[PDB]
Amino acid sequence: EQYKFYSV
Amino acid sequence: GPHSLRYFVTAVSRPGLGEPRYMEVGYVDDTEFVRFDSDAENPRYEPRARWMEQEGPEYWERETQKAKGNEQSFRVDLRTLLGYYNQSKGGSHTIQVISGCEVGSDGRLLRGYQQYAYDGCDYIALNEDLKTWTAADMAALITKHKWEQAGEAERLRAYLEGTCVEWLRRYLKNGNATLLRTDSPKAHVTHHSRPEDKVTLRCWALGFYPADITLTWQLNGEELIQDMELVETRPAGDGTFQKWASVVVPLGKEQYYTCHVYHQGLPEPLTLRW
Amino acid sequence: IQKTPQIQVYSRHPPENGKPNILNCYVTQFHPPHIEIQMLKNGKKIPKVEMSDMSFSKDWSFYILAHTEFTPTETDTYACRVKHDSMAEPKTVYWDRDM
Ligand SMILES: *[C@@H]1O[C@H](CO[C@@H]2O[C@@H](C)[C@@H](O)[C@@H](O)[C@@H]2O)[C@@H](O[C@@H]2O[C@H](CO)[C@@H](O)[C@H](O)[C@H]2NC(C)=O)[C@H](O)[C@H]1NC(C)=O
Ligand SMILES: *[C@@H]1O[C@H](CO)[C@@H](O)[C@H](O)[C@H]1NC(C)=O
Repeated sequence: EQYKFYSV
Repeated sequence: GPHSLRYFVTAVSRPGLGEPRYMEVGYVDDTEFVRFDSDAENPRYEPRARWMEQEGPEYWERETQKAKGNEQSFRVDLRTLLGYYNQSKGGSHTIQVISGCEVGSDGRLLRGYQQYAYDGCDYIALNEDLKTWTAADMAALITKHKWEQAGEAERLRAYLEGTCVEWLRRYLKNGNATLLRTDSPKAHVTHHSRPEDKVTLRCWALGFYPADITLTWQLNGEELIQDMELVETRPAGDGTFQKWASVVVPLGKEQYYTCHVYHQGLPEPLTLRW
Repeated sequence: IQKTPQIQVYSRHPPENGKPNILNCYVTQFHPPHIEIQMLKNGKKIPKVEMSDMSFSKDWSFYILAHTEFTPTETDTYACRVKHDSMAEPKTVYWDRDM
């Protein structure tokens, strides 16, 4: 499963 | 041996042509197994290896929702970076992320990682300790500070040590017949004339898995690694790999050169001549 | 950071006329990501073509595979044509059966 990315 | 779960993420803006193209490709070792491409009709997370048929519909629904959320985040990232770097709104830019984990034969974590690139250069990366980030420039330092104040490394650490490891274990269990197999390389040597009384001997290795392999040319029992040309190990379209390595030798001395092939599927390395 | 693609063309198995095989066009070490790749049979675009194995190296350059099933005939010529910002004109690399 993939990671939940937030933001830079 | 050890195994790995890796995701390659890319967001590429296209000023004047709509929203950025967003793509996610997942791998277990050298086998592509999942993919999301915002450019398709009704983009959804899709299986890329047969054993992924073992996941239920909920897997695909949840991963699709995550990918869409991820797509929005990177779209926002692209905009944000334009500001950090003081760039125009009309150029195309790229954000890339490599994320994943590796476990030993016993399924325990060996290491986790996540590295970002902006326009093909290092931007920010998680340190091996899984507790701090390293910024490549002053823009990335803005991100580092935001992430530190938001407890982002702690969140990521939980994913790498938990979710990543557990799912990798599950994928290796479900796809054991594919992921834990060994396909032995089959070799052959080609010969091509050249000007100045020389010939090119090319050693080929085909149909092998995993991708890791070693090809060397020897003369006098000593490897020639230096004056030999080669291509990087490459996928062959069916889950296997191939590679070639060549050396230029004097016409009439070909029999003095031998190609050696070392691979997990070769109990004894292959030795070949032309 | 604009890198020109390496274009490699090869079949899964040593070629045998009339025997199903797989033709590959691996495009690597390129940047930016935008690129157009097409496989051709006797100069005409092959419709089947699957794109797979997209990845990037440690220096971030892009890699991707175009592949299709094919049954070569003695007179058929196959090639791969690539269009990338790093080049003026599209580059075509031919399949060399005896390489
Ligand atoms: C791969 O593993 C299977 C065992 O099944 C696996 O575990 C399940 C829970 C699920 O994750 C499946 O998708 C997996 O395939 C092996 O098949 C078993 O082999 C035993 C003997 O060792 C046999 O008695 C059982 O009947 C088999 N089980 C089933 C469900 O058919 C299989 O041999 C392994 N393949 C390779 C190449 O190692
Ligand atoms: C951003 O670039 C513009 C020119 O395009 C320049 O006038 C301005 O000083 C720059 N801003 C900063 C903070 O460097």
